[PDB]
Amino acid sequence: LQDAEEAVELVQYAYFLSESRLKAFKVALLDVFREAHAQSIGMNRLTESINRDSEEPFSSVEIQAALSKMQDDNQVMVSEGIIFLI
Amino acid sequence: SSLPLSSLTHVLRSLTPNARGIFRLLIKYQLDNQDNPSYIGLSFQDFYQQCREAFLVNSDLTLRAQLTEFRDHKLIRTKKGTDGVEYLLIPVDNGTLTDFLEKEEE
Amino acid sequence: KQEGTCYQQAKLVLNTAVPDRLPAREREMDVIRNFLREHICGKKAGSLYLSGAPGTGKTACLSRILQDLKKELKGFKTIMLNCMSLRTAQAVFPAIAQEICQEEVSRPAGKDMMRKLEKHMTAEKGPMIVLVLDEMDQLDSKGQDVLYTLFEWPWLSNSHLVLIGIANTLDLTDRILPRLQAREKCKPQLLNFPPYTRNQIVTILQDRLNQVSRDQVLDNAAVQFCARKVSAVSGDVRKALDVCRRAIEIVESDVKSQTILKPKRVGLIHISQVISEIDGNRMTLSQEGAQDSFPLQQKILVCSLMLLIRQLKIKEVTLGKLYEAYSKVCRKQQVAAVDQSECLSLSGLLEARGILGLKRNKETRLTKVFFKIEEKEIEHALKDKALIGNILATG
Amino acid sequence: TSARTLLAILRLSTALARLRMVDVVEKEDVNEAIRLMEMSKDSLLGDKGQTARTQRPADVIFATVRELVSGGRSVRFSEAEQRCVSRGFTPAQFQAALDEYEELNVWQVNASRTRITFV
Repeated sequence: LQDAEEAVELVQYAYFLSESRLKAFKVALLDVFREAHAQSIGMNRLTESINRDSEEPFSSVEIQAALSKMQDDNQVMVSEGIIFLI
Repeated sequence: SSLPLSSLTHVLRSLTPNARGIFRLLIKYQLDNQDNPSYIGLSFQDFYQQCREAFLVNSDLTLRAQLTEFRDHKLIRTKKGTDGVEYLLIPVDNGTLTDFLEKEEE
Repeated sequence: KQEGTCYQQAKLVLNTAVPDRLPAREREMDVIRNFLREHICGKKAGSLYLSGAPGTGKTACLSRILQDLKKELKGFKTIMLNCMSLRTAQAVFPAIAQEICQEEVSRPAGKDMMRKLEKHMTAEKGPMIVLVLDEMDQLDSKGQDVLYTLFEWPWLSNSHLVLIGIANTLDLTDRILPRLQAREKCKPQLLNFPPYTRNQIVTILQDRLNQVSRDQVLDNAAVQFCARKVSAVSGDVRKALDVCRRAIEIVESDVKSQTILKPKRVGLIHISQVISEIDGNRMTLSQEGAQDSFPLQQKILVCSLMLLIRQLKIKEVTLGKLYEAYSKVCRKQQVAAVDQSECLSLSGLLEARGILGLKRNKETRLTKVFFKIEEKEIEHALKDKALIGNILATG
Repeated sequence: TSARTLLAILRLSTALARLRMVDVVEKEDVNEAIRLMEMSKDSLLGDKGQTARTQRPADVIFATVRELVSGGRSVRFSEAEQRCVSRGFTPAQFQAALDEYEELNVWQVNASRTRITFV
């Protein structure tokens, strides 16, 4: 197994609802809607702020089912393609 | 002489928090592209896309309202571009913008 | 219960009527009153330029300090200034020359400024006169010569005049007062006011409704949202009191619906619908033939705008090429023919609801016009499937 | 595309007709010959040339009415249906398609919905 990482440090150096993700997402809302306000987070625009440090690629069905809430809990409203209300 | 540094410092204290992030974003792209002699300024399409990427403005008419206190304070101005795009530049000295990133470390 | 009694008394306190409130403004007010105590007791006089925030409603803050000094000390006189009816740069000094020493007045004689106004100020036998200044930026000229005499009086012989200028922030000391950063004689003082965030807008509302009303008409969750976007533009007190008062009359109008014919809590959804026609586009209400968006003869012309941007790599067009695209799509679709004689009136028709705009030109046809913003708004929320769906797939 | 590519198309017609031990050509040798040409020209770019078309249940209905507007103005409502039912258009969808354009101010009908005239 160690015979594969030999050329990795040789070529690169010579050249160069959502499990625990939803619970941690509510903490980030206190610093993006309740502190550094922007009023433009959700739908496809969420990809520009969901990175940070947690990986796990989100699917198109998971990000669509999350839009059912928020509005009833006063978080993110719905609109069209790129949402930016509430 | 150059320009008084107290004018650029007392203008951001009485400024909205969302407008300070926009002024600190255009200064970064200005020095990185200053080496290019054909620098004509950033367009408006890419500027509107960068706002939502850094959680700033939400719509277009609200973004134009945030540029009212900047054009009256002789900070930025618009030019009649031939491509129908309003360019955004800062008519100041080249050495003034280099001394602005060192005072915002606190 | 007290339903009708609470609504008739809530609109009085929420209306922008001289907001002379003391809380939420402590460190921004004590410095102003303490700066004048050293000049009246220490026999000092200088200048004080107040650079307020652009549109925040701080005119009532200075009126509170002036009326408190009248009840404390008795003997001095304060002359007011209201140069709103002076469209020219002159006729300002004679407007305040009729107030010499209250009971002792005089009459003008034509061309007599810069002689008798500054003579009575240097008199040490008279009381400490306090002059108020407002909209000083609007009194500029080609060489701002009228502003070179009012800033040098409390700096020459017999300094017995305190300068107080109430004006928002537009420009500092660059071209209005060229004496600064050049002369070592004048030493002005500058005080700014930062925009009030949620730490003051939410605080100013707790002592506004809970002291005059019996029971609140809205929940605490709606206060954190209305005070969130009002501080993102500028942070005006009148804008915060108007966005909340307007959201009550829309809900109060719904109370008299199948109720009076033979308190409640205002939700957050009732507030977003009021600001819906401020920054949001009104393109959703278009069913059952409701003319609340776009009629017809304008959508067949604006749809061809994007058809020319992707082909010429330009976002600007004119009235000449607009009829060329319409004269081609009408003969191949059999629609209503619109001559170019009345197409110029359509240019001065599509400007509301936040859409494209243009300027003024002398000659017709050749008019440099542009588009506002076009990205993704013609689908999902807007139909454009059975109306102009065949136009986008044609060219 | 000029005269150099004209003779190249006829050259590929015999490349597939000789694989089946026959001396004639069919339609299979023509569709498969141009298939490699369309794939080669799309590989020279950075994307693939496709199309997009939504099957609207009321797109071909408006085109059928156009055949009667250019011929006359007072088009009979019962006469216009002599051509819609020829291809196989259901009459139930035509009643729901008239309100889709009459609401947007295109044409107008009477109380009995028997008179239609292009405005």
